[PDB]
Amino acid sequence: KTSCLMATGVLKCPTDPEAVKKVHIDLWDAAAAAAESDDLMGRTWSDRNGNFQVTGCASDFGPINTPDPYLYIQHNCPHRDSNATNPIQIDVIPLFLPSIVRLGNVYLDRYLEDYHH
Amino acid sequence: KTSCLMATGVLKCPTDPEAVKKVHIDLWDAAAAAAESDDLMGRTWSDRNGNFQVTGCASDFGPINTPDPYLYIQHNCPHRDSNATNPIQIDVIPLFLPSIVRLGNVYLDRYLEDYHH
Repeated sequence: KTSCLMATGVLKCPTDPEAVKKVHIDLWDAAAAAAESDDLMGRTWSDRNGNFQVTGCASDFGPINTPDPYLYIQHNCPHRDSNATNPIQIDVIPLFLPSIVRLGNVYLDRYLEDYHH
Repeated sequence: KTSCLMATGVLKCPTDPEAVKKVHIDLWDAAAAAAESDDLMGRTWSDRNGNFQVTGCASDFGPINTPDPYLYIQHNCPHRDSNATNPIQIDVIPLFLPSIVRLGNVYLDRYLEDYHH
């Protein structure tokens, strides 16, 4: 049994709008990681407007056999306070095709920790 | 300088129409391979209708600094004569965004060698 996921969105970088373009985005499966299998479900790069869509499938086995999808975003958008450009991990709800995950505007100049703490 | 490519199409498998679904497709850069760098530009999986689109960027350096894109298709479509299910490599024209490569119907039950020879 294999389940597939599609995530879409539009990258925003208010601190440097050029940094929304040509951004490397990976859809990876933490369950596959636990199994030491290829965990890269899908890979895309954002376009000139910051748009992206990435679709991947996963088939897991053993104790953890439900796919656990994440987005890994490597980018050069300077964080608004610190000018950090740290990779951003998005926790993707476990919602599989025919369902599609539309993330909307994805901001690269602010991190989850900023607010959480 | 980085150039990006998008390839789209619809997988067909006349010998087993189920085999168009959930097919792993990689967009890779032979120039990056020559440089021993990550050569995987993009990765997608076909949907329930066999549709796919994959977008990737590449930035090459050294003697071979023009990206040289290919599609690697791993699938279970039985070849019409032999029942082979060998991976299919598509030679992608060096045509980069804003240009998009629309491949149309991509048949998985017949190989380039069949005719060529």
